[PDB]
Amino acid sequence: MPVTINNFNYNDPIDNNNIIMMEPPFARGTGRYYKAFKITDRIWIIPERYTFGYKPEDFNKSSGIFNRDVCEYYDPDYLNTNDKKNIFLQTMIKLFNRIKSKPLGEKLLEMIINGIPYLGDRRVPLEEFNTNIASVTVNKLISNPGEVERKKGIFANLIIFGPGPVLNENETIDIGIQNHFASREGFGGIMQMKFCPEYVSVFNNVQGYFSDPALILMHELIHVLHGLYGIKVDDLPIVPNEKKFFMQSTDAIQAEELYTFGGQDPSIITPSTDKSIYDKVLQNFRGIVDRLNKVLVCISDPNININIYKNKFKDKYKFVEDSEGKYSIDVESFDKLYKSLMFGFTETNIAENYKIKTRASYFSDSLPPVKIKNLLDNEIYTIEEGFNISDKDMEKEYRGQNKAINKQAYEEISKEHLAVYKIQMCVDGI
Amino acid sequence: NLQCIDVDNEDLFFIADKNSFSDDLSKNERIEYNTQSNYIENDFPINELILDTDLISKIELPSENTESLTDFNVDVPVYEKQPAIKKIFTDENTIFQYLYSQTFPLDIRDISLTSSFDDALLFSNKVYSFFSMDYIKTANKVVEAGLFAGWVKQIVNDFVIEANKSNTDISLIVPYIGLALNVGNETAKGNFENAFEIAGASILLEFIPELLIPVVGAFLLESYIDNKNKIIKTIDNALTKRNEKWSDMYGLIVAQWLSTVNTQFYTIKEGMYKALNYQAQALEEIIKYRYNIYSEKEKSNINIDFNDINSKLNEGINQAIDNINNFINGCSVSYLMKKMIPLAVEKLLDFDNTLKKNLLNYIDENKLYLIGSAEYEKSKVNKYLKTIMPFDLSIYTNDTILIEMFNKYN
Ligand SMILES: [Zn+2]
Repeated sequence: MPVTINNFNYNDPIDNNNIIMMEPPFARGTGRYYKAFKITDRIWIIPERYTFGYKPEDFNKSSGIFNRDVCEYYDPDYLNTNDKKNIFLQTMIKLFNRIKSKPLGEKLLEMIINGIPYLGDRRVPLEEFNTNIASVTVNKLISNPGEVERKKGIFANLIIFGPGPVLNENETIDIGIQNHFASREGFGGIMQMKFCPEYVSVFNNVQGYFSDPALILMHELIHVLHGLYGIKVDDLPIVPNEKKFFMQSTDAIQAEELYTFGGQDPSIITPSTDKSIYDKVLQNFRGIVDRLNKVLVCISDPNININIYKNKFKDKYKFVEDSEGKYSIDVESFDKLYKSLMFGFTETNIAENYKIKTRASYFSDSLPPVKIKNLLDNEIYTIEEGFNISDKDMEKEYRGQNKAINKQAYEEISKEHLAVYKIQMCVDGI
Repeated sequence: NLQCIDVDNEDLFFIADKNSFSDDLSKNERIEYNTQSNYIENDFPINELILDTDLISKIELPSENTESLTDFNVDVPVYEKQPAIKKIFTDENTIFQYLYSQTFPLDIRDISLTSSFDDALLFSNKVYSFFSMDYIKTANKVVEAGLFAGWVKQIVNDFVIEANKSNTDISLIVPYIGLALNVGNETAKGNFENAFEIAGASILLEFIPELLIPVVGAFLLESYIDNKNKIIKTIDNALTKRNEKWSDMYGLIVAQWLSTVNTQFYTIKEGMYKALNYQAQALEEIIKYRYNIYSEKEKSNINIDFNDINSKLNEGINQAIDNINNFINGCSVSYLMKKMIPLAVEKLLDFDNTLKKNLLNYIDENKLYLIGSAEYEKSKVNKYLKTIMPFDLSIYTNDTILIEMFNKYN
């Protein structure tokens, strides 16, 4: 149905419906419960710092870096108080309203909501549904504070956290169990995001400009979409040559990251690799279709109706049913769906449709990030037009995003809190 | 003491490794009567996606409520920091060292432009300039208070004229890119137009990479006893698959071009942008110093329009960058069409010959079941493999200015 974004404050009481105490997948059941807010069906916002896999001290600017590709900005006091956590929620609500304000973004969202993870894993027998895995189920606490622990399970598609140590490094992480990823095997799994709306990336087309946070969020939501469909597969990556001094160092770049950006970048992935991915994705779907024809019981939950979820997955992966009830893959349906998911929803295609300026390539030079003064101020940023507000004379030629023209929309960032990976080039003499 | 220049990792050259590109073209292919071609267009029309009913959710979303999670088995990733500094040692004087020679510390007030690169590295009050020595000496001349406005107007005017130097043999060429960066091979040394007229775009490249061009693997056609139709279809399918391999090879070359050559030329474009700025920054600090020499009486007499100067300098660079973009883009496509595609065509023509021999021999082995039509199919194979699939860059890049460069070629 039509996507409805919810309204709420951080101060609002827990009602165990739209506002809950959630035990996220990486908490490992260690009793670390977070206050969670359902923004749309199957999408949750936790307005707190992402601390999973990081050390408390890592949130401080040190003589080191996490990733060599990012101008890394640290700020430990971001989202440290209730008033600040509330700003986060309302900003996320405003960005979500910007997304659904055009049909394309609305489709992206409804894809995400309805693209529920398969109730299983590679370890689950074909004849079975199993909810009792961390990539499918997440616990909510329904007990009064300081009482006998009583928990209940909910299905979730996406959980959005605030940023980790580096504010401008927005990532979408998937869930691995015993060195295997359901969101890479056709099953799909609960997706998580570390996101920050205030501190955006900067670029400059040589042939600068600050980035619209709704696009940055949509970029990440595409990753989420791939993860929920179990098509974020690993294939031969682009690896940089590091044998010479003048060569840039970076991590392996997966095709999935280049498809997601879109534009000219998919051409860096060879037709051979294109076909390898396609085949793997098809071979995963063939497994799923086989499972649905064989699934009889659900051991972990007796209240799961088998026919309901058989019909839903059929509608998720667009399987075809004959008169007897057997499911199969219609090659044309799969091809259309594959190409829509991989080459339809892209940062470039979306930017064109949303009249937002973006960087030209993934391999473009990145510049120091900027803090957006106020996203809740409709003279700066709106739901319908973002920064490029026409009644402020900012629509033409992306004037609203231009750093020279719209100087009041942004503040520059102190060099003391920026961590850039530098190469020290010495003469080798003296 | 160590003499170390600092450079951001992002300002280095990205060059994709040889292991980044699939070798799958080298594999054998089975050709059967019902074998069909596989193309994956890296594109999907956005206007269809909105209207496509086959992507709207047709079943209601189930309730979220379920049984509690008890199996907390999960892999939690661990993040540790790595040092933000990496020390390296080289005797080379590439883009980075040539760009550093165009900078100055904050402490230094009295600076002068020079044409000697080594003197610009050594003394922290000399700054390297890549414009004509006629410009350089004009930027170092001290004048009277009344002649100061005649100096500024002229020197900023001279900056524009020096930045738009372009002569000459396809498209336009900027002769001071070599002096500005010394990128690739001894670019500052000797004449740039001469060195280019000999080797072309290749001398600008910091690293010439080994191209991956696999030998396309043999086709293995299956036999069908006494079935003329399946034999003919197999020959057809083999011929259509041949086109698939040409297309694939072209994709492989492009993927290597973009991630290996075109990235270098992007850096060189960014390098020139920095150089032109550093030159305008050096000119600004020179004017600043000469202005401060005067007394309050001399300064008040002549009101300099600084609003016009910054406008003139920004526009001066803007015109120059357009010329540099034009030349460098043409170079990047030049290298594709002259040093990359023809090498692949060569190997694809080899594939054609191997396939021709394959097919004729296959026709030879089935001459009995083909009745008296074996010669007919022989010439069909002969005629078809005489026509090749031409390369078109528009398949790999949408709505671009690089296609205009490509359409210029024969
Ligand atoms: Zn991404």
